Amino acid sequence: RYRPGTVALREIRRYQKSTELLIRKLPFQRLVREIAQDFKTDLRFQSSAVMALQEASEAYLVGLFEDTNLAAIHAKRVTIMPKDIQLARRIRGERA
Amino acid sequence: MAETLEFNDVYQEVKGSMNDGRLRLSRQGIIFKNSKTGKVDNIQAGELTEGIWRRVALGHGLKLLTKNGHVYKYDGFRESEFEKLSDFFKTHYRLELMEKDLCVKGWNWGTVKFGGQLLSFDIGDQPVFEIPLSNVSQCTTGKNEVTLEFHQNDDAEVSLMEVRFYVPPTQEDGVDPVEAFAQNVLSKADVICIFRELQCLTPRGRYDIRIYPTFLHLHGKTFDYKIPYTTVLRLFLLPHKDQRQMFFVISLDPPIKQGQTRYHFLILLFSKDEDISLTLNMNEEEVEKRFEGRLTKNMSGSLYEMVSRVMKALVNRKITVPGNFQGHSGAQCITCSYKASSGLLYPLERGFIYVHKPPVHIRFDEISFVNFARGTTTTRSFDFEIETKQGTQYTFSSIEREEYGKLFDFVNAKKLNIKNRGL
Amino acid sequence: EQQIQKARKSNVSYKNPSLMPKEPHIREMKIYIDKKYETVIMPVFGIATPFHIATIKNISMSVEGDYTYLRINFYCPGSALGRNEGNIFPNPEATFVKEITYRASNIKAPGEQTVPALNLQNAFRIIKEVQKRYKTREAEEKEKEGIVKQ
DNA sequence: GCCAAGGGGAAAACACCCAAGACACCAGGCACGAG
DNA sequence: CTCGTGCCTGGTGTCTTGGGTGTTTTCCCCTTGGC
Repeated sequence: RYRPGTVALREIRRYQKSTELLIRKLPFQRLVREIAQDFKTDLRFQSSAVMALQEASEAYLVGLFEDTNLAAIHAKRVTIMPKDIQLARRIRGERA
Repeated sequence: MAETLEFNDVYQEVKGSMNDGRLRLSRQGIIFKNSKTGKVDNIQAGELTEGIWRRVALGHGLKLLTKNGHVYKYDGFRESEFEKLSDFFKTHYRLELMEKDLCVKGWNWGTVKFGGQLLSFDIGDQPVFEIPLSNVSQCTTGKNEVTLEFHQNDDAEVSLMEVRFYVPPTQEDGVDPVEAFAQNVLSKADVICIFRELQCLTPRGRYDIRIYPTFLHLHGKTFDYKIPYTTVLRLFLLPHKDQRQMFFVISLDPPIKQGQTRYHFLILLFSKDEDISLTLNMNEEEVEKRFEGRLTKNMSGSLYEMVSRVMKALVNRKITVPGNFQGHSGAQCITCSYKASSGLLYPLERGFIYVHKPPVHIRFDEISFVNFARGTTTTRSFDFEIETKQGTQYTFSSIEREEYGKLFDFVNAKKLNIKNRGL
Repeated sequence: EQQIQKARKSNVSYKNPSLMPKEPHIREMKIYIDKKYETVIMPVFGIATPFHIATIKNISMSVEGDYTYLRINFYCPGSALGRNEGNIFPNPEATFVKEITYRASNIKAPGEQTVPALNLQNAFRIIKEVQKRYKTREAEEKEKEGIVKQ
């Protein structure tokens, strides 16, 4: 089927050699500034630092979802429930 | 034919109840000596509009419609008596015992016709059954649903107390069929409060609490239960560790018998931002009278705060809340496991409660002794042992080293006997 | 190559008002079950009204102080949850009897052959029996069709 | 004969599997928002 | 400037608990026995 929706989205899988940030950059940048502000004022954020955080977090959250999926799968569940995130975090030991 | 015909096995249906009587058809009209009331009901040929012969509880019946809008059902005639009845009917009433057959196909789909007082529900043009609208004593509406509650006519037999109709939204007309249908019913009807859409963890499901004078009728999607306020041992308000939800607990004694299974608790889960509005079908004098001005007949706000206050009154139990226990993680409970599941252990100010299934409560008075075993999280993590004076033992597994100190500080503050305290 | 077809039938309790039973409960204002016709007969405001068990979704019962309440839930739009057969009904825009709730006191009244609540307790029990038996015979046909005779 | 100890039987408390259903999630669609 | 975010609806599907197994353990019945 040559029609739209088919061609682009189909090929976008192959056009997507790109590494588009999944969280909206400005919505996120504002949160960075916000949490940054939550820590300390006068903090200039270089867009590079904003990108560094954004990209790390997206992959990182995807990473968290890898474990969360496992744990859902572990419990014979498809839908993840926060208990899975928690399980994952506890097991990773990546807790504050 | 006689100028009047007398019988003793016939009956009449009124306000959710069937009533026998000595029916006396006459040149003037139908005169029925009701034996339940002793009353003589006389309906003249001039008041009538239609007569129908069809099945009822005691076999077959005679249905009579008056110009007055009042529609009367009669029962107890045997289907074999037809000739005696209709011959006289045609002679004096100029009317016949017409075949408006009940639809014995046993389906639930049909059509609703406001034939005066007698609302007919019909599969096509055959009424499955019909209800005299005057029988409705209370009425309420919900999305696509019409609720008919009949008079609590305690003088009736196995009585159809509630019937509900599901009304599909109309495709041809944009006007709301529920309001339109509801008002049409109410145009013949004779009409405490409902906390709608309550998220219960125990029993699991969403229920509508129809409050009543001495009980709350926890109306559900298949089952329903009435909990007499007398049975509630305690009320607890437990802040969820997520800091976004609250568990409201109602200790039940007796437990509701969920089929074979039974619950010593009622557990509700509500979000801290799950706002609602409540209206009491009571007078403000009565609201003030029973609630000392702490509440009003109409209020809106967070369901947890609001519900805690409303039920605190109907059952009088005080809202139980955790003490100054707030973990290293700040939550007023501890992540744990009991049996084949995980839940929350709450260090109450005067006891311990394991939140969610299996729900369990502990009082410091029931504890014989406890201990913080070398746990399952780190070599310095802990698991908590409990044995009751009843010899019944409970143990909560898998808890961080961080929560060891807080529970360690807490139990010493509660001064309870710890197995390793003699160390 | 091409696609696959299907067919369906209506849940008729009785072909005509004369074929429907005249059982003692019906006379006695008692909720009744006709197992031979997979049908429940109930006194609907003095009217002996049948309902084929295939229309009943499930049931519940409650004791409400001095009374026993038997609640009968039926298949209708929105209640027929989970099935992709939303609007199972041959006429889904028709109004539907969503449910029926009967009450009877828990206490035997003067002259009765059975406690008012005893009729509800037996109808409640027998409905689950006939219903599960029907559900099972129905489930057979779903699993049975599509098998080559070995 | 009165009074007591032992083996055994039927059962209860537990960790686990199988079935049902309801809500709560994504999918679908019309609309407002700010990148 | 208009794609992205969102309020609303229906459905599912999929997570929960009920029904159930049989294993590890106790309290109880049955009967013989000793002072």
